[PDB]
Amino acid sequence: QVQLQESGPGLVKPSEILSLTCAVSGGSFSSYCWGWIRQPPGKGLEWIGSICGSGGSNYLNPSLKSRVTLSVDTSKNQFSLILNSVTAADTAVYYCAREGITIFGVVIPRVLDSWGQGAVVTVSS
Amino acid sequence: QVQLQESGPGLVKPSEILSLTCAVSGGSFSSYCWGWIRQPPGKGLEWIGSICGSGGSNYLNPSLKSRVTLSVDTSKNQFSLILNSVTAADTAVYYCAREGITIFGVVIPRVLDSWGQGAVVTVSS
Amino acid sequence: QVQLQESGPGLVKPSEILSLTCAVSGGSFSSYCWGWIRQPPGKGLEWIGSICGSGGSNYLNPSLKSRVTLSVDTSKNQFSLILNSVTAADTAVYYCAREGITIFGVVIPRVLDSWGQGAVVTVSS
Amino acid sequence: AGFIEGGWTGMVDGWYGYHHQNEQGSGYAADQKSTQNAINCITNKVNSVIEKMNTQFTAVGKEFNKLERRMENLNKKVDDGFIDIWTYNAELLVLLENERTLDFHDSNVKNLYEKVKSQLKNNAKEIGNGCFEFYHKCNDECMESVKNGTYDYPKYSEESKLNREKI
Amino acid sequence: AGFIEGGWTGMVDGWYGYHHQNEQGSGYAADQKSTQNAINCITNKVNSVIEKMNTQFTAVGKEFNKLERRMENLNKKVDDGFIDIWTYNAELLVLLENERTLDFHDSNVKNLYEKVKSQLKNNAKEIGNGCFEFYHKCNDECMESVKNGTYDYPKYSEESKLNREKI
Amino acid sequence: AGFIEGGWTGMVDGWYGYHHQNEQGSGYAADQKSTQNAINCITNKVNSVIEKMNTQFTAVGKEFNKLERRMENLNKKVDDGFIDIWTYNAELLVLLENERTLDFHDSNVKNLYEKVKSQLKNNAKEIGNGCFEFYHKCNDECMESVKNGTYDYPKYSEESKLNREKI
Amino acid sequence: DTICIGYHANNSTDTVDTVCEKNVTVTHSVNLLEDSHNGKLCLLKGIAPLQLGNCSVAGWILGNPECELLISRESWSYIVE
Amino acid sequence: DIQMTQSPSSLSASVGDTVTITCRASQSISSWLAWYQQKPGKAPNLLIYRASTLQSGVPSRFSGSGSGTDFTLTISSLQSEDFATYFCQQSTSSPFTFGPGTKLDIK
Amino acid sequence: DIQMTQSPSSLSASVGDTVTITCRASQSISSWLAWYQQKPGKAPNLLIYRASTLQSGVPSRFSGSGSGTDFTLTISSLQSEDFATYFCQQSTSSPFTFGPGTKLDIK
Amino acid sequence: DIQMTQSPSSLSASVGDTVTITCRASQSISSWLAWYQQKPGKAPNLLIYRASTLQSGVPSRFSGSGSGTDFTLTISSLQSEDFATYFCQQSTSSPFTFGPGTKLDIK
Amino acid sequence: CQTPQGAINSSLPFQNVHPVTIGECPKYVRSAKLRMVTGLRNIPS
Ligand SMILES: *[C@@H]1O[C@H](CO)[C@@H](O[C@@H]2O[C@H](CO)[C@@H](O)[C@H](O)[C@H]2NC(C)=O)[C@H](O)[C@H]1NC(C)=O
Ligand SMILES: *[C@@H]1O[C@H](CO)[C@@H](O)[C@H](O)[C@H]1NC(C)=O
Ligand SMILES: *[C@@H]1O[C@H](CO)[C@@H](O)[C@H](O)[C@H]1NC(C)=O
Ligand SMILES: *[C@@H]1O[C@H](CO)[C@@H](O)[C@H](O)[C@H]1NC(C)=O
Ligand SMILES: *[C@@H]1O[C@H](CO)[C@@H](O)[C@H](O)[C@H]1NC(C)=O
Ligand SMILES: *[C@@H]1O[C@H](CO)[C@@H](O)[C@H](O)[C@H]1NC(C)=O
Ligand SMILES: *[C@@H]1O[C@H](CO)[C@@H](O)[C@H](O)[C@H]1NC(C)=O
Ligand SMILES: *[C@@H]1O[C@H](CO)[C@@H](O)[C@H](O)[C@H]1NC(C)=O
Repeated sequence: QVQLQESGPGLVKPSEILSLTCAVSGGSFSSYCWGWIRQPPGKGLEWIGSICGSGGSNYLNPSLKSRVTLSVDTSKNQFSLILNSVTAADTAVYYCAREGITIFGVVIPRVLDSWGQGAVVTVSS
Repeated sequence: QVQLQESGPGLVKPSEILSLTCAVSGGSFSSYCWGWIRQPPGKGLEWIGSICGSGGSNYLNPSLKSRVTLSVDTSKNQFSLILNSVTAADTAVYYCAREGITIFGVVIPRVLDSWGQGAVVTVSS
Repeated sequence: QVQLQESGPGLVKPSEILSLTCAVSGGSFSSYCWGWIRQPPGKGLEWIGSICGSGGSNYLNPSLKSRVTLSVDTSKNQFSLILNSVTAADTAVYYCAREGITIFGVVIPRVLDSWGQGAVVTVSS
Repeated sequence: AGFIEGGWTGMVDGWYGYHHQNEQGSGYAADQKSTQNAINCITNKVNSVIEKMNTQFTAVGKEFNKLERRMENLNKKVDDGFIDIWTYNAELLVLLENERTLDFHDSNVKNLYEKVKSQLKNNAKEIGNGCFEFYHKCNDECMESVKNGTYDYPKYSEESKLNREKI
Repeated sequence: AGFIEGGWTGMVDGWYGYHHQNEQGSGYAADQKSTQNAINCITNKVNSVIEKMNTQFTAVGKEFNKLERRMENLNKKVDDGFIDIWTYNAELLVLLENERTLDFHDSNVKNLYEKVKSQLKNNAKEIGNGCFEFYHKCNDECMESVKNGTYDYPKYSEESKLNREKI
Repeated sequence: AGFIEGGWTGMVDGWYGYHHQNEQGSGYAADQKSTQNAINCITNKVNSVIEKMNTQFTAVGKEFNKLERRMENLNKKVDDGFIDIWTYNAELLVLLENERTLDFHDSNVKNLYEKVKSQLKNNAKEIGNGCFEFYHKCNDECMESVKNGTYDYPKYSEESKLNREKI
Repeated sequence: DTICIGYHANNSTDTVDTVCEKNVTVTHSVNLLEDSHNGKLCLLKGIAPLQLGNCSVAGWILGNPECELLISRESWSYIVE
Repeated sequence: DIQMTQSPSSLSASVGDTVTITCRASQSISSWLAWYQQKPGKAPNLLIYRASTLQSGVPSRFSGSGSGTDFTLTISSLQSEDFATYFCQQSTSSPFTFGPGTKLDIK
Repeated sequence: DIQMTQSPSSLSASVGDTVTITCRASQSISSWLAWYQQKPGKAPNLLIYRASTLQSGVPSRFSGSGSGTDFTLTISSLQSEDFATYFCQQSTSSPFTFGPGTKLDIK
Repeated sequence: DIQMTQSPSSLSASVGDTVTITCRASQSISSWLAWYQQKPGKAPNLLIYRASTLQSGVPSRFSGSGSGTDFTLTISSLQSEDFATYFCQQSTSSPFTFGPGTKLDIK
Repeated sequence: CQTPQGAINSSLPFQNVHPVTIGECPKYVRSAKLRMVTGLRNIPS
């Protein structure tokens, strides 16, 4: 069983760097990609980016590509997301989760089976 | 089964436009090719050219390619031949005929079944 | 079964043409390659070069490529070795053998079955 | 039109053909060498599956009394196994053959593509859709020779070279 | 590395993928379209072999006494016949399919390689290890356009030509 | 002397080989690696067709009196079914395997041609008959390096360019 | 200087049947059909079979005086008749 | 960017009923979708992958079907735990656009 | 160009007698040939297409055989309505030349 | 190019014993190998070709097997004529070098 | 393998000498010719 835990500041003023850490218990950064999901209140789910293997694969959503940077940090068993120039439109509830469905030896892309509890991040002055 | 009727002047002096038509009843210009076969008296049948599909699909007899011209009109349901620089050697019985034989969904090339009743024209002064 | 007979000079001075002629009885130069094998006194075998067909396919050892030239003539029915700039290390028991073995219509490369009885030659003063 | 984008309804004459585009006329044409070989050949495959099949005078219907039940079960086992092997083998055979037939067709298309490209190595550019725009000017005779396969490179090489220089 | 050299283990996203090297960043990638199409196919192929097998309630073991020796011989012969035909056809079927599936994977790899070469044309030099090296400086947009198939040749033709003149 | 023209008869050393023409010498040669792969492959295929078959001690001939007509009919039916299935399976299998053998051999020829063409992309003029005529003059070590797979472009690039300029 | 690509051919006229073709002449082939027979009855699994000369199974097992000499055999793979 | 449309916006059903929920794709996706249900304030879980297969740990009342542009999910019998919002997702290309969601109410 | 020859030029036979008419082509036309009979003063009609198949609406007394360069058409039972000239045709190349023709007379 | 090694260098055995000789190769030679025995002062003869098959005219007591970098030759009953030296040869590429040789002797 | 007409070798998987076989025998077929190609197309130069 894989359990995802996420820690965050919970408040960040606009145009201030945003750092998020998600640590995994009971699993390793081997043969399983790791993705990031966010949702604003009262809206749908969005996909930010994905880090697979051990930093081997880095895929970012094209729209947010410029401001998003994703580090693997396998040694500490925690994958992190770094955000800059965050505005009031970027308030959401940040989810870290694992892509594990595998058929015929290959993993199914971005179809997430195990999810974290969720961390709330709001942007305000 | 389709009946083919051809109309020709039957007499022509040398060296002008020689035009003959052929009308089709009970059929259309859809997926069935059409051809003209001519037979000089005392000699064999001769293939002068063909028309297929609604339009285009033009390949002619290389010996007589320059002088001949073929065309169709779908509204009048007819197909006609245009011949110029006629000589006494061009005196023949003109047959307008259709090849409808198809195997595996493709028409058999230059193997014709339904023929016209005959159009004979004489070249004299 | 083919019979192989080889004729050699039996004695050779340093640095001149060394030529031996190997004759075969009961066989022809058709669909079978022919090669030369020499062994130094008390050392292992090695392959000098091979001819196949009738002068069509010529294979030489990379170390002895400039030194050995193989010539055939089916009418006299012998194959011969021509060696120039002979040295003291060339003292060997020359064997001529037939590439008689085949699988699925190909002649296996360099797998020999029937050899000659051997012709001794020494390089000395 | 490119073969990747769509098929051609116009070429009723043959499976494979070259659409011809020129100033004096625009239309369609058929490549007969390849099409005739394929049609005669596909016939052999269909004939092989239906001709090899041999049948003999057999009576599969058997009637057994209540005290011959052991024999009856044997007949049910025999004909059930026969029809099951015949179904599985035939269904797999038809499926495998269909995939190969479609592929054989794709291989023929690729072979004709490579043949016309080896005929027209650099006198015309490749748009990638399956058409060759001529740099030089070619009438019906030379383009028919391309269909004939008797097209000659050095005659139109200088015009193609000067058209490269212009562009 | 290269596909003739071996297979990468870093890419887990899909069976086939790209490795882009650039000044701003380098990483692995996957071509989802090709990998996804392949999975549905083999899923059908594996499913077809397993599903087509149909069964009806069947009793195989039959018992006969001494007075029915011919029958027990007949039952043994027919059961041996069914199991022999079943094992032979199946063993050949798995062997032929295994060869096809492995060949289909490589044929796909060869088809993919050419698509990149055609899009790039002469702008790059083929190292021959399965890697294309760009003469012109190419940013992340033109690598992802190579992935997209929307790479435009005349945009970078001048820089590539100047780099050909330098080299 | 090309593969599209026909097949050579002088060489018997391998199924696949090269013919070299030089001032120093002229003769045939054979690709041991390519042929060895193919011979092994064909051997494995034939062995699998014959070996996977395993026969058991069975008795075919049966005797029945006039009273047991149904048993005789059943034995005739099962024997006819077995021989019909075996004939159909064997004939379709051998036809398909012959076509695979010819296709695999043609594919080997095309692979060898594309390999030597990729090695000699522009150093040698391509006749189109299966012959690569070198622009640059080079001795036997050059051609065996082409056989070795270690041919290099920059060593003979300038002489080849000068020979293109001459022609 | 020319490099040529070619394939091996020989004098063999073996004919093979290929789906989509017929009577293809090839350089070598293997025969999976054994239409040849020794023409002599032989031991099966290394056991000499019982020989019945002008005799039946019934005459052999009932002890026909003409069939008496054939009973002395102890083991047999099959029976000829 | 592929377009995801989910219909209806909302629906009310009781215990033991049968409901069919549909997500629609503007671009044709063969047999590759994902269906998640999300409790209010909780993380979404995975129900159906490949639009025809059932995830382990998920009850057998959930069924997925469809091909091409139109796909459906059918509930055999509504249970109290299944009343939460459902989401449809496509997985063929980037950016992987996610569904708008549909809420089910107790009637 | 495909050269066409038919032999014999003229043949006469009685009714009810079998007869084989041979047409021959210099080049290889594979199995694609055709057969036309022509009543005097009337348009010809098709007998056999592909050298081995019978056209619908045509009696079964006509049978065609052969391959390669040589080809034969055989009549099982000759009747009065078969008294006509016969043509042989190549369909693999342009011009698709027809045959010279062979006459048939009461004997 | 493909270096050849043999092990054991020297072995002694009596009549009727079982002896395994393992020639080893630097790089994979697949299944291609030739085994030769050389009487002192006589012509060597072929024993095993392709590492698994017997050449005709050789007694069936000899057996060879193996694949990859390692191969073995197994003799069941070793008579007086089999006491000569043995050789291992590779046949995949030039130069076609031979093994150093393994000598057999009584006790 | 043994048939009333004569003995048949058991190396090859198929035979057509006789339908009635005794012992470990190849499967009987009605095919006149059963050959598999192990080479290429033979064409003269
Ligand atoms: C088994 O039957 C054969 C067939 O009749 C016998 O062969 C004949 O024997 C008689 C008596 O010596 C001869 O006159 C005939 O010429 C034989 N005919 C042939 C075709 O050989 C044979 O002798 C019988 N054997 C025994 C042991 O009864
Ligand atoms: C195919 O269908 C279209 C639309 O009904 C029609 O216009 C066309 O004529 C048809 N073609 C043939 C060959 O039936
Ligand atoms: C077309 O090719 C044939 C090949 O035999 C040749 O004889 C003929 O002259 C060519 N015709 C044209 C149009 O070039
Ligand atoms: C990728 O290709 C598609 C279709 O050709 C196009 O709509 C899209 O804009 C392309 N993406 C980029 C970044 O150019
Ligand atoms: C042939 O190639 C091998 C490996 O690439 C190399 O070691 C060898 O030196 C080459 N031979 C020549 C003559 O270049
Ligand atoms: C093949 O025939 C030619 C005809 O001259 C002959 O020289 C050659 O020896 C023959 N080869 C074989 C293997 O029979
Ligand atoms: C194949 O060749 C053989 C021998 O010449 C012949 O008997 C047989 O009829 C041929 N088969 C066909 C289909 O022509
Ligand atoms: C086949 O069996 C017969 C039995 O007499 C024997 O003579 C022959 O040598 C055998 N052939 C093979 C191929 O083993």
